[PDB]
Amino acid sequence: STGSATTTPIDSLDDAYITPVQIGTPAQTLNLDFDTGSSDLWVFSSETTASEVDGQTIYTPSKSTTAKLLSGATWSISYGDGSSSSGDVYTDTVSVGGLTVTGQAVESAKKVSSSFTEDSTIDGLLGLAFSTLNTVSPTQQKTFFDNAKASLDSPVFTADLGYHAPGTYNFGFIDTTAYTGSITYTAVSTKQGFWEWTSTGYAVGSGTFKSTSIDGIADTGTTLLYLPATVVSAYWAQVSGAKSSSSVGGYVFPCSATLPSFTFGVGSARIVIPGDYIDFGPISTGSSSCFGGIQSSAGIGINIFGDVALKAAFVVFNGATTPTLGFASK
Ligand SMILES: Fc1ccc(-c2cn3ccnc3nn2)cc1F
Ligand SMILES: Fc1ccc(-c2cn3ccnc3nn2)cc1F
Repeated sequence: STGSATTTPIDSLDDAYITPVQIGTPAQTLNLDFDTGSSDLWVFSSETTASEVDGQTIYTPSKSTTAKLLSGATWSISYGDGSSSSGDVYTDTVSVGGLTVTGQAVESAKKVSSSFTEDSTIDGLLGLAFSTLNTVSPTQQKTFFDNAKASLDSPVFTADLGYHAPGTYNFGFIDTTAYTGSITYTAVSTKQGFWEWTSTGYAVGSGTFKSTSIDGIADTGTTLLYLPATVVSAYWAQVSGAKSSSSVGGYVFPCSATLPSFTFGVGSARIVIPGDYIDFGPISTGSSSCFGGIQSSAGIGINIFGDVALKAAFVVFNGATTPTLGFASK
């Protein structure tokens, strides 16, 4: 089997991406944030604290004939950006782009943090990291991908995020028309439950490539590119007037700037992030100071190849017995 779903930026700056997901019988379609950095499928629901729902589409398990309460199961997750949610668990039929899993744990939110409430466009998350991170207690649950894997034509999914445009998540097959050149595969460590790999270095603009190991995770659920402070300082040094702002919370640059590209290494291959990909617009409405899409990972504790990096590539999440990552230009 296979699945293919379009993923769509939630706004004009690609601050996140949503992908429609069918849950229950009859189908309840919710727009979920596909997150290779977490491992919980959770949704706004009829159980969510009413004051914490503001525009989101909710899952109502009582209206699904295939929904079943997973007795005694609860979940609670906190994300790196400070956001959180918690609730109870159902199993139900979940379909993504034609690919169907029965008995998928659908984690129903009873509580969500303000950032989720204030995001009317995101109805929940669909985690695509390794199931070892799943927070359901007392019985850990499998991700959508884990459940689907055996049935897929190939135990893979691919992320093809668009720049200011829709893209695609595929399950079970590699669309050889969706990238240029070849896919370069690189080793993955699952020891922290992430799609963790080691980049072979970087370049700023037309600069020389710096060969250096950068361990990090491929995370569709993180918007920006977070890299070591050395690397990040070298990037923003090439932008006149760019500086790190403690008050804003990262590197900002004059909105009048033309940003240089940023290249990262995958083995001997190179993915080039165009400068435009690195502009996340005014820090506040009307400001001439813009927020940078490359930021320091110092204080996060891990380097994160988020959407800014991933959207420059066709990315293969190979869930074979020994997982790997593949990157191609496109
Ligand atoms: F510079 C940034 C711009 C947008 C986001 C951002 C992250 N999100 C996660 C779900 N919805 C989100 N919306 N926005 C983060 C940045 F650090
Ligand atoms: F602004 C931030 C953006 C991302 C993370 C963050 C940490 N993570 C650990 C594994 N997955 C993660 N995803 N995200 C933290 C931030 F403070």
